[PDB]
Amino acid sequence: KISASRKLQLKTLLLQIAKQELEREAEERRGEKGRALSTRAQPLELAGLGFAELQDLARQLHARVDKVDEERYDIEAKVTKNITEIADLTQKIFDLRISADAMMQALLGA
Amino acid sequence: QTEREKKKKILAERRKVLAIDHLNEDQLREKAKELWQSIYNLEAEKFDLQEKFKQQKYEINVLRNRINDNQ
Amino acid sequence: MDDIYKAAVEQLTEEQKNEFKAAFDIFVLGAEDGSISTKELGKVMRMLGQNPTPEELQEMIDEVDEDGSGTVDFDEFLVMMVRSMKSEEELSDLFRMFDKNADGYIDLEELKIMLQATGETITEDDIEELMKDGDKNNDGRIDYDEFLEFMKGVE
Ligand SMILES: [Ca+2]
Ligand SMILES: [Ca+2]
Ligand SMILES: [Ca+2]
Repeated sequence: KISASRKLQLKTLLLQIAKQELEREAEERRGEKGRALSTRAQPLELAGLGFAELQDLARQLHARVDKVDEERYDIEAKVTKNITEIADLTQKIFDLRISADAMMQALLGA
Repeated sequence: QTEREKKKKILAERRKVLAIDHLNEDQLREKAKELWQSIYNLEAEKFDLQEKFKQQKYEINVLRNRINDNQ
Repeated sequence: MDDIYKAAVEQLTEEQKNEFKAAFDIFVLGAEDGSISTKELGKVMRMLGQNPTPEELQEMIDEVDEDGSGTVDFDEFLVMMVRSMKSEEELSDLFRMFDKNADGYIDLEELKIMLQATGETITEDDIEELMKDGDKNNDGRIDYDEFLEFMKGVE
């Protein structure tokens, strides 16, 4: 129906917005990250706290570092079993499947 | 509690008294900022791992399709 | 792939179709029917480096010989000249961008949303045949494998 020169004209424009919606999704995640880290890692309110509540906050932070660190390890391990099986699927699906200038300069030259 | 729970509860309290209990209000303000930046860094690395997990399932699901469709 | 070459010839400025016509008529000096046999092609091959067998020379011809003459004329010569001049990791990420509903396939209306967000005035026949060229098994959708072979040759 339409020229073959058109069908490549439209593909070049698909991989141009699918490359624009790919990096717009990026800085829609950096904003999402900063927002989500202001809820989880709330900035500290250290002015006014006496020694008691200073030393109580420092202790509750000492116990949260160890809690957050394995909340991360348990998602760090899920993506480690997903990498291993991504390579399992990506493989088991593979087990089922002249020169221009060198020639124009020979016959011509300039 | 019992004793291996007692041992765990006691040693973890001993971990705080070793790093926090010899500090004054200024020396321990700095400790709180230091401990918070560690949390910001591990929560960021978790968020980055959380988003990769949402993506690996899509990749796994499409690989699940291609094996399902190519036999 | 194929129709990326055919599309390349239709975009050749007449500046380039004067270059190739000039060179092509140099190719076919001594040839009686004015076309490129293996006699003509082996000349230019020894002119630059190598010397293939008179069947390696008949494999470059039959690769673009679409009229069944065993020779190359000028219109076929242009296809020969564009052949002589992205990846799966790039395409997999862009595949996910067509697949808005995230089901693993690219159905019709997901193409149209993409097509209707491209800036061009998308006609129905455009939608009708980009779906026809991309989807080869005819299940009304472009899966992963079909999408790779559908962007083959698109920068
Ligand atoms: Ca021919
Ligand atoms: Ca879809
Ligand atoms: Ca299909």
